[PDB]
Amino acid sequence: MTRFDVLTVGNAIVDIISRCNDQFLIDNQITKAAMNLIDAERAELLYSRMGPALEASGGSAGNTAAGVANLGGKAAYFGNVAADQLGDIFTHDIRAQGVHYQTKPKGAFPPTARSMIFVTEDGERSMNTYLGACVELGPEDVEADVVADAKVTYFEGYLWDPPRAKEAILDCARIAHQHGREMSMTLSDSFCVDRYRGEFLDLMRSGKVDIVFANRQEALSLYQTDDFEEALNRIAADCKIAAVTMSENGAVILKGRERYYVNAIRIREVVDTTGAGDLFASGFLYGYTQGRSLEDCGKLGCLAAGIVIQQIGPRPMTSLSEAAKQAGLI
Amino acid sequence: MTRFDVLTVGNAIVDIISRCNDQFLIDNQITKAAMNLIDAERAELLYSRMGPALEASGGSAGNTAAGVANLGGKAAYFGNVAADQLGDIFTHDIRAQGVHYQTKPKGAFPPTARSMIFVTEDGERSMNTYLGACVELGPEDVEADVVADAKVTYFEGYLWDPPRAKEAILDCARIAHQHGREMSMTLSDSFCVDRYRGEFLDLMRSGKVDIVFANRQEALSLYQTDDFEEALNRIAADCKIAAVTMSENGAVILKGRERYYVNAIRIREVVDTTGAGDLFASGFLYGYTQGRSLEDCGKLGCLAAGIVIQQIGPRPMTSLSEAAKQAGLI
Ligand SMILES: Nc1ncnc2c1ncn2[C@@H]1O[C@H](COP(=O)(O)OP(=O)(O)O)[C@@H](O)[C@H]1O
Ligand SMILES: Nc1ncnc2c1ncn2[C@@H]1O[C@H](COP(=O)(O)OP(=O)(O)O)[C@@H](O)[C@H]1O
Ligand SMILES: Nc1ncnc2c1ncn2[C@@H]1O[C@H](CO)[C@@H](O)[C@H]1O
Ligand SMILES: Nc1ncnc2c1ncn2[C@@H]1O[C@H](CO)[C@@H](O)[C@H]1O
Ligand SMILES: [K+]
Ligand SMILES: [K+]
Repeated sequence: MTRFDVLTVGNAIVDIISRCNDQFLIDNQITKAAMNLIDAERAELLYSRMGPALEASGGSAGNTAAGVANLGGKAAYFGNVAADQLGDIFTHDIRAQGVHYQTKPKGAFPPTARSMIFVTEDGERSMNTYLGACVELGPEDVEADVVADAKVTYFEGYLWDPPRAKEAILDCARIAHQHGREMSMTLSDSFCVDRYRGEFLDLMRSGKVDIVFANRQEALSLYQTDDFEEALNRIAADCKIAAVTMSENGAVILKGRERYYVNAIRIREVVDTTGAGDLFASGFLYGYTQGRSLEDCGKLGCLAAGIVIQQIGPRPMTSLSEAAKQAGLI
Repeated sequence: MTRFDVLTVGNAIVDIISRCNDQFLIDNQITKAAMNLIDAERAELLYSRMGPALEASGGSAGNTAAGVANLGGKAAYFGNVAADQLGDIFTHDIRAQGVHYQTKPKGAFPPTARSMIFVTEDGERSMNTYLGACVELGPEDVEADVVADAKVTYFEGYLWDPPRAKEAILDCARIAHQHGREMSMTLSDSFCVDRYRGEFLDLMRSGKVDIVFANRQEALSLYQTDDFEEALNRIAADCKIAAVTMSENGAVILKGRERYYVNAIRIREVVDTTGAGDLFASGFLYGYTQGRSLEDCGKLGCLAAGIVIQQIGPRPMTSLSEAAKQAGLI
């Protein structure tokens, strides 16, 4: 038996969420639909201009772990918070979902990471992230026994921003592969790919990463192309399995020369797209670690992702296992 | 001119919100639909049993102030938080709504109040409140110029729980009445009325309170009766104006022998009833301080309350002024 189906590793963040008008993004020089890194001074400034907000536990990988647990899989998470009230919220929410989470805070300062997420009327989300205690995640936070005992270890491209997180990921890759497990990553954000293009390709080509998740813009950015077909051909050459999401157009799963296209589910409306890709990865990785076909992994991903975009907050509040059962994915 | 339409005073609280099944309330001996006071130990215990949650600024009077500001009125608030992350969230949200909020935290311990609110499938809410820093609210927190310059000062019956808050309220009553203003209270919760029945009646009969808000159960509890008609007759005798809410059956406004019945909005589904009474008071007090008829005040209260019960969280995230305009309440 294995203790875990999916271990995820990422920046532990609490989301601060508010709807805004289109002009707010322009006035504040926020890049729409992207992850904008900010310092402490900028965080205070944007917060002072932000309307009344809702808080919810976030973090890309955190959301993915939570989603796997929600669907019925056994998940674990590595990510560093501070010993503060935001850190206590993060710790509560992930553990309450039944994700193994044991990363120890190193003190109260830097404080727990937070992201101010502005949701426009079209449902797009523009994130503004102060990394705080995330800068302290390092090799010391690798629970080797967990990596040793997880079918898949999945991490964020976003980990390349903080200084030492990459060292932890290399340790995970080694331990995972020594125990015959598989490694996975998400490209995270198109600008993040702009920052770490060469390093990400190296992870894939050296075999440190087996399964890669990308959205359309991330895939395009990885190869600096406007040709989506080229991006699909190249990503298939660079990793063993690629899952490329296409928003309302669903997803395509690639393995060697195999291609499996999956449709998006029907939705009421796009309330808030925050978490879409994260939950696609939840459903995909849940199906994968249950031995399901790649097409069925894509279907489970589309189901979970389509549910999360119909609610405020990045982690489904409803039962994904019940939704999977009703959709006959079971 | 007056600087303020409505000043409100209450327990400054951050809500921690989760849905639960019916059995959860029974297993944890939580009184359904009520405000359950808890100590720090019980707070830790219930949190450990609570599922993944969302946080939103709460506090009955805080919500009411926010509601007034959202409708287009000029609002102020007194309530005490701690110098901690929860306190910073509370301070941000109320000020971001355009409510004057200047009460100074006194330190980091006790920490900012929080309420674990469990929402059942019927939309009912069951609150479990650790008062924290709310116990420090006292006469030192009365900004006398604000009370002098507010058309109505409104406070919670809930303030009778912490030790010194009532002294601040009596100071407010004096100042308000010396400046020709009006005083208002909500009975807050049926058990709260059970605890402070004699004192609440004294506030009304001595003329410290001019305008009283009650729901059906609070009114019944006030006179320890099962006869709703008796309760209406008695509450009308005991205060100048009474606004009595009846959930799906709307409300009734009483003044002397005058009675004004107002219909509730037809609701597709009750998502979360948290905030209903608070936002009824927003709309009523907004209308009242705009010189509207008592019926129209009731209509505005019903419109705001109906909006807040159709969303998760106790402060409407949509424009109440726009809704009022569409409804021809303007
Ligand atoms: N408008 C939409 N309608 C239906 N499903 C959607 C929509 N947008 C996203 N999804 C679902 O979320 C998945 C990931 O969305 P995408 O926007 O590509 O991800 P990311 O969050 O990584 O940008 C899609 O494969 C799809 O299943
Ligand atoms: N099921 C419902 N349908 C429509 N309106 C409702 C419903 N429940 C509450 N309301 C609105 O909220 C107001 C106050 O609700 P009530 O349940 O009496 O308040 P409280 O929050 O004080 O218990 C009502 O007067 C009505 O306008
Ligand atoms: N730099 C970051 N690293 C990891 N996750 C992030 C970052 N910035 C924002 N997020 C998270 O991305 C999620 C949506 O994919 C949000 O829940 C938010 O917390
Ligand atoms: N003891 C209390 N005093 C004042 N407000 C409270 C109390 N307990 C819970 N609340 C608030 O009541 C609101 C709903 O009326 C919630 O937003 C919650 O914060
Ligand atoms: K969402
Ligand atoms: K609500």
